[PDB]
Amino acid sequence: YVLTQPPSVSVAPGKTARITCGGNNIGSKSVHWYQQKPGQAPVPVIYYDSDRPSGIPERFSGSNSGNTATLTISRVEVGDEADYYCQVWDSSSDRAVFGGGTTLTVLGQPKAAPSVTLFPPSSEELQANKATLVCLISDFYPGAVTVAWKADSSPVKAGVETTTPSKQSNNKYAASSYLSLTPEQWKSHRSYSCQVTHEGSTVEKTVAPTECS
Amino acid sequence: AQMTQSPSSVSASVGDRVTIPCRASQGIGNWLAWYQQKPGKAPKLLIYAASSLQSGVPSRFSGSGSGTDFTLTISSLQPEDFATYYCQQANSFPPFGQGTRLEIKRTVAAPSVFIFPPSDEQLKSGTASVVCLLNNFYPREAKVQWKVDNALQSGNSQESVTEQDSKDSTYSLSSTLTLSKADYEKHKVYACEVTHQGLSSPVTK
Amino acid sequence: EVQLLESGGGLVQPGGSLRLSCAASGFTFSSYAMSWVRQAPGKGLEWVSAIVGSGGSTYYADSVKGRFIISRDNSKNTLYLQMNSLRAEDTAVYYCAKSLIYGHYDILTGAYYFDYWGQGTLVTVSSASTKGPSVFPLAPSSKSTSGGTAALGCLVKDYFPEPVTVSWNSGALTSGVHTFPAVLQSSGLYSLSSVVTVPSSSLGTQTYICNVNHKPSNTKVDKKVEP
Amino acid sequence: EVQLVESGGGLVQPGRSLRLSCAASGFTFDESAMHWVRQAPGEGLEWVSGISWNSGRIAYADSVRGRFTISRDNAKNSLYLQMNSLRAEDTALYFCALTTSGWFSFDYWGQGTLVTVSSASTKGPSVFPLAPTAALGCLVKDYFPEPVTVSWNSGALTSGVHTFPAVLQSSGLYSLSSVVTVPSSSLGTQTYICNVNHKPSNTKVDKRVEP
Amino acid sequence: TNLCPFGEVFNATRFASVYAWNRKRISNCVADYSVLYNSASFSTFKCYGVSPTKLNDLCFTNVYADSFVIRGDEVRQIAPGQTGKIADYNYKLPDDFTGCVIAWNSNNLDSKVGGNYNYLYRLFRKSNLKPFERDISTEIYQAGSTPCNGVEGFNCYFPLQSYGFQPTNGVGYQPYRVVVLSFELLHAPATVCG
Ligand SMILES: *[C@@H]1O[C@H](CO)[C@@H](O)[C@H](O)[C@H]1NC(C)=O
Repeated sequence: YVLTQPPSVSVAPGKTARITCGGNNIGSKSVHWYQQKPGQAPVPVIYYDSDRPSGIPERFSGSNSGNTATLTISRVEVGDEADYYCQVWDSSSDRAVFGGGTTLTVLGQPKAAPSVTLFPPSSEELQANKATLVCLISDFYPGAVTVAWKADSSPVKAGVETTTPSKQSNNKYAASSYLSLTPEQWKSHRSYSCQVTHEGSTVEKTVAPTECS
Repeated sequence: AQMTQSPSSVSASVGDRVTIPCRASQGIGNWLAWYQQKPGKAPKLLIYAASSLQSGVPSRFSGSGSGTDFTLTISSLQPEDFATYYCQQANSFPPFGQGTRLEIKRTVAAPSVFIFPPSDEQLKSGTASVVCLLNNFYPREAKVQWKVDNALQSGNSQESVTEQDSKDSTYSLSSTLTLSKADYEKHKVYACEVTHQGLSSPVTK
Repeated sequence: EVQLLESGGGLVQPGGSLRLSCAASGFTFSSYAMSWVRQAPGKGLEWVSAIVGSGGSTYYADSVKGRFIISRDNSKNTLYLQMNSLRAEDTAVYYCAKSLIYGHYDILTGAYYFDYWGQGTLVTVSSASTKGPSVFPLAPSSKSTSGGTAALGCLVKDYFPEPVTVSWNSGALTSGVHTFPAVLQSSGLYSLSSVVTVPSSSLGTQTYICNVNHKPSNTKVDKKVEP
Repeated sequence: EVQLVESGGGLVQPGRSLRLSCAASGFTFDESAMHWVRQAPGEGLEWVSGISWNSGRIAYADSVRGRFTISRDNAKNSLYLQMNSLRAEDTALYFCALTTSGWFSFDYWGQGTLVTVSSASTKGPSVFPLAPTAALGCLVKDYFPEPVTVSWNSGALTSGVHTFPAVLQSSGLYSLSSVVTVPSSSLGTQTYICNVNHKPSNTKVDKRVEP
Repeated sequence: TNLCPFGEVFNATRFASVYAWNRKRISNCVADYSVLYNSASFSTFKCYGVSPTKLNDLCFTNVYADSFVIRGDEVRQIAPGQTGKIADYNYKLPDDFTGCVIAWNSNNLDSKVGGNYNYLYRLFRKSNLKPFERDISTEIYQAGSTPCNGVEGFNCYFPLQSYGFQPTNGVGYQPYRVVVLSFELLHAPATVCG
């Protein structure tokens, strides 16, 4: 048995969001909808067509008829950013078939400015004959991160690792960048700079090889 | 054996928002009815399943409560709402009990007590009856205790009270003492003592 | 319109039999449980008995087990109450009533609310013969009432059966008069009193007679209440 | 309250076996069926196996039949999954799913346990403090595989703490950073220590941040 | 051309227990399922194969109507390929099921203050029922190796168990009446339709 879901659905706040789960003669089976918020275990919002488990707000409704199921979310809030799966138990071969997920992105959400903080390598790391720059990003909620590194103005591209930005419970996303280099380079250039470009806005932090006694 | 309990009386004025509390035996859950009775007349289903307004019943009646504590509330009391109200567990037919009398509120007024000795003609028939009136008193609960030679009488008295007078919103009481002329010749300390709220001390006439 | 029409009430001696009837209309009778409820004078309602739509399960109040039988003819949309071995305390007004919900099969199983109610028949269990009352005054002596409030009256004693009608001057003295509810003495005879509060000064010098009227026995007494 | 716990997952190379255990508490385990569900990293959920309420009916997925063995024991409310001949594509997070009535849906889910299969070796993480109204943290460098647990003040602080997702470097090794934001008034008075926990290497390291 | 009794299977005064589910055979009918679907009183109305709109415009040889009363949360077990108490020991449906399953709450009729124990259900059994199999035997169940001779006690339980129906139970704990329709086709002139 094969199930079909739209890859992504976007609705404006306060409206009703509709997710469709296709299938051949799906009206002769029971469809269960699960939501999975990032970094969490899935929980059921509706099971057995339209029944609602305890604790689920009445904004969720479900319908099953013909060849398509339907999950309806009334008055879509911002805390509804999750992946939605439809499950059907095929009893002919005694198995359970899941969907493919359907991200629900809520429009609006005014753009935020990412916060960047850089940490100089510590002493014990220096005695380990290695140096790391830990340019760290903070809250923002467009999907875009571009990190550039400079050493006294000259761009540097050598052993730079950047993770893909990830969604946060607070919607605002998070990201990090790592720069590995030998202590010889770190005790040679007069300064280092990490900048993030964010829809034109450039936020940069500079650190110099200076330490107290 | 009764299954529900509500206060004997509640006092209210037209317009008022009235609530009647009801405590049920545990294990009734949802199955609680409210019934209205005017005197002598058949009772009327007001609310069922503890909160459902029965067909044809005015919306000012509403029922709420969970578990064992239920309550009937009358948002805007009309003059026709003065009656007796019962909360009734809707399984295994419990007895109704005294219910809750919904009566008119009024300033507390003490009764004008009167004492009346037996008749000449009735003493020719061989029996004597002594009548002690209690006229126009608001708080209906009252005590009347006959005293023969300064000893208290029991089981020889009969009372009957009128419904709240339409005009003056008061009650009246009569108490009758039964005595044979054989037992009526040890006499002449015959007193009626009324213990009433309107009186600072009990009154005897 | 649902209607429930009762008949069969009346006066019977201790030990006798009476059959009550509750003709039903305006609904599918055979689908509803029905019950008999009663109210003795000066007591509160009590369920006499009940029966599910089919007739196959019935309930009796403890005080009447073995003595009353409830039944129905679903053909005739009629409920019955066969009453045997009646006792004085069976004296009451008997109502019949219909269950709101339909479909009960066992009389102790389910929820039982009663939406429609009949008007009621009166059942009187007594071995008292029809008899007219006697009227006695209520001592309009001038002691203790030298002011504007004075109490007098009459006393309708030893009658059967009810009712008794009291007037004062053929309905001309309406304000201030309280006819009490009767009571059932231990003799099996009823008694009450009719008290009038009159300004003692004159308010009509001794112009007061109480017009007692006992229809069952054809008794009319106009008693004047003089000191 | 229903509370499902998973255990027994770690790092193993292809060919050998692994046993996963699930513990239940808060309901009637004697009358409920159990399921083992699988989720690949950054992918949709996939059903693996299911056992009924009395070990009468047992169902396996088409891609795991003949290699997996599900069992249950009602005496101590335990669910066991034995995995043999693990191929490469069995690295994922495993959930112990509960169904109240029937055995069609998954009414309650567990936290899951990560199972990784590869021809590699574990290596102890390296912990380095970061010298700081103010923000201070400690970095975990060159560990393998997930997960790494980071705690602050031995499990006391819950305000201002942020742990960032790990980064996969060119050598296949993993690194992350955790920070806390604190007022600068108590910079030189209050002591701050961060604790790491890497179960596959069985290493626990305590470090203190002080500039 | 007459209407056969869907009223004596849905509006019957007393329903049978789940371990002794009642079965009625329906034949020689013209059947209007529109009122059944539009009754707007059933908490559950689902079936497999034929669409819930096309029952009337399709002809069958004859129908079987099974009726019983179960717990609310257990209504989920009335479906092909299920497991549990009812699906294994009490009432089992075949995988290729065709009829329709209907279930509605009956708290006002089957629950009383104190406990309604008239409805039973099987709890202990050696194996699982075949599809559409009814077992009403009350022989003692032997769990241990001791061959107890009909005595209830150590390691020997009475297979049938009663359940208490309260007005204060949860919605999933309250009694539910279930009716299952099965349409079958054979070498017959298909008398049941309309
Ligand atoms: C059962 O009776 C009710 C009330 O008379 C009716 O509405 C319903 O249609 C009946 N059931 C069937 C299957 O006809």
